[PDB]
Amino acid sequence: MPTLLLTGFEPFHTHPDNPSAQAAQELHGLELPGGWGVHSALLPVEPHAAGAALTRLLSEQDPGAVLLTGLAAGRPQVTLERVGVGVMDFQIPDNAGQTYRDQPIEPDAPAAYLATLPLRAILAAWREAEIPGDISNSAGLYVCNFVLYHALHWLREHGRGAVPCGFLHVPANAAVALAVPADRPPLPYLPQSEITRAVRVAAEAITAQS
Amino acid sequence: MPTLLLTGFEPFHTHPDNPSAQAAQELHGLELPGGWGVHSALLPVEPHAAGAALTRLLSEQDPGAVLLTGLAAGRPQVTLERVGVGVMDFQIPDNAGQTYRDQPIEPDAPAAYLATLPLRAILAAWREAEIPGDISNSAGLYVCNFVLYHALHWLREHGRGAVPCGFLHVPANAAVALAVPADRPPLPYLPQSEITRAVRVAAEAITAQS
Amino acid sequence: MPTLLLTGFEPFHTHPDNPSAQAAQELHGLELPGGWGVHSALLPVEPHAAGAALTRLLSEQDPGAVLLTGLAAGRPQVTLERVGVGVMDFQIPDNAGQTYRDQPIEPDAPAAYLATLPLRAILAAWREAEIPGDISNSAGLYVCNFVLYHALHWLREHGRGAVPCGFLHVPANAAVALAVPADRPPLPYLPQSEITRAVRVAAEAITAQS
Amino acid sequence: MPTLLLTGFEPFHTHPDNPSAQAAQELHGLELPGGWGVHSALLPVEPHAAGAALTRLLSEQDPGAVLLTGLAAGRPQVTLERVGVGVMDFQIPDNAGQTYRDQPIEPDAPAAYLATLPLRAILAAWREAEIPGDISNSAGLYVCNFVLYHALHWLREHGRGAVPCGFLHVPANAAVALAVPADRPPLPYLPQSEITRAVRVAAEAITAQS
Repeated sequence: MPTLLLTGFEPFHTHPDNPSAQAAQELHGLELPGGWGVHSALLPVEPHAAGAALTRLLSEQDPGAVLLTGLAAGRPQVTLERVGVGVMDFQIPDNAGQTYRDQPIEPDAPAAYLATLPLRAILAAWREAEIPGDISNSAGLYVCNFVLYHALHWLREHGRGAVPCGFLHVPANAAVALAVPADRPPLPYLPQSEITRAVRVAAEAITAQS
Repeated sequence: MPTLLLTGFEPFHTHPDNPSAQAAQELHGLELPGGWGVHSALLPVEPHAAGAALTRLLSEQDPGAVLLTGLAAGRPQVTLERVGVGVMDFQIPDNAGQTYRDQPIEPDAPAAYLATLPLRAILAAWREAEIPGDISNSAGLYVCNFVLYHALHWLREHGRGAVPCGFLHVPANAAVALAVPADRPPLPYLPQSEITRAVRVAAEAITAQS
Repeated sequence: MPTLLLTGFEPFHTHPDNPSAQAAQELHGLELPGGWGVHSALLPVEPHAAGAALTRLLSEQDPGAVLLTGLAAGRPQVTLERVGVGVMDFQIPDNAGQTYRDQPIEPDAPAAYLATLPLRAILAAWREAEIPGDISNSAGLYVCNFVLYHALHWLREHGRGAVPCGFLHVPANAAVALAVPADRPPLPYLPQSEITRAVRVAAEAITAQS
Repeated sequence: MPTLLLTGFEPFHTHPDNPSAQAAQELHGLELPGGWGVHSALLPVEPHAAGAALTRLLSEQDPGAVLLTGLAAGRPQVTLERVGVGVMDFQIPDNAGQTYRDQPIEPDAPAAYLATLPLRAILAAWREAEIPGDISNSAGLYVCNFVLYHALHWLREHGRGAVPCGFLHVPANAAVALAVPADRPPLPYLPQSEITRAVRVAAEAITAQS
């Protein structure tokens, strides 16, 4: 019965693909040690619909741990977000064409929530699997940071602050790098098999700790 | 009688110079339009002594606004920190040779404080002065972030949450860039005169807004 | 009578300004030690017209040294080009809207020409003036590299291979950095006064050596 | 009977591994469609021994095409070098602890040689295989560039200028990225399987064109 909720995002901006969606799709139903199972879902790149869908998932799936994933095109290695900040500030439109500027996510809620995943255990599991990675201390202020803040806040407000919950940003895959215009700098990337394996290793470390 | 407290840091790591120290030194005593005066101080690159020195400054000077500055070697343009995070995590030792790993700054305090400077007013004043700049959403977790969190927390706990307070990270100056080893990538830099002028423009925008 | 020919380029692409043009304009007529004078000219960002104009300048001005300058938006520090390659390969159109792909500049001419400026003397003069800088080993294959190859070839073919000749790429100035779209990474930049001073220091080192 | 000579380099600097060595080792003896076979060798990261070993290989194997490979720690994607420059200028010591400063490789030889591989055919084959990549216009001036210049010069001087010959720089693999010190910026990297596959695809495109 213990469920790890794994989310990814749909493609956005000029990206034809989203490696976080591909990773979540491949890992859905994965049996992890200790009776744990992965339940995957895809979130839209739009904060209002994504929050609504994530609230339903958190309520209906009642997960023992939450691993939110997303694309960070430009980063060379998988990273774990240390903190979700309660602000929406979009450098590019979301998939509804909307932008927010210095917008508080919630009136009268914390300025931030620290991720509650076992960060150092994941890093060590990654290194053990020969996967380079690190902790990131800003998730941006786009939809990825939004769902990290949204999940941590919902969990805390429903007395489930003990449920380990965090964010895993993944590099571009080959498809994302190949779609970059010729006049722009080339992107660091990883084969999707590498990205999916990093998300799997992280999922396995989370449930082993929990 | 209204005082803008302006701080910089001493040199650290392999840096022979700190442009934030040079800027604070040059701007000390600057008369600003609203009857405001700059009061400058230099902080050590060590969290305990820096916090102790900053508390004394906040207490003794009772400033109408607080502008903390520091070096961000590698950034190309002046930036304003949006958020101070209540964690110390040092990638390099401080000037006492100490490191911290995932250390909370304060038990039973907020995970973060948002800066209360007029961020968009400063950006606009910078642009008017032909200075490129932006908002940063992570100050790191070294001593610069520490004093941002510390100042915002002290102000809040002493009923002075309304005092605008934030952090301005500055690029390397020429001296910092010239000291980079020949095998390492070259640093973006600005002449100290450009750095100091950006700090001045920001201070002027802060007090104009009050 | 000894003349240092100093060239810059007009604005191109999305750049409103070109710091190499501003530097050449400010330094025109500068008297250097040993009877040397700077003669400046502005070249169009189009290889056919630029080569024609540079040939006329080389023929008519009969310079004792040639310092070609241009913008390298993205580089943090002034650099000296070590080599001009005999190929035109444009990642962006020139100012006539033209592109070239793997195009040899000259049939049956050298694959490249090494710059003949006193590279290490300039670097040392820069460091003496507290200016960070280095040698670059690719000028790109756009119009800047083209005029470097064109000048070195013309000089060699007219028995003037001994005339020191090279290329100085300069960072963005403030105007170039300010015009970058908000969704793109920020550019390293230098105040124009810093750029112009670096070109001046280089010009002074060249003629002092010659 | 037609032989593609494939070379890689031993580990150097602080790198525990060299993905170019791993790729050449795995691909040795590969049968290619046109009756072509890969012959692999590993070169030392030292110009004199590397040149001596490469001359012997060019002489003894008499290859129909030459693919030189090496590590470019920091680049995000495989690249093809357009040009080898006749200069040694080492930012780090070679494996004998030696450095060169502005050193011509050969007196009375061309300043550079353009690579004679079918560059656009390789790029297209890479893209078909979903591998991001590009042409590079500087190989550096370390030992990789040296062997590119050396091979192109030897071939030309022995009447074998028609033999397609060039350089393929590869990103860090996981092992190289994992060995980066914690205080330094993280490296873009690729799994060795991705690197080796890119080298294979390039070799296949070279021999398909002949």
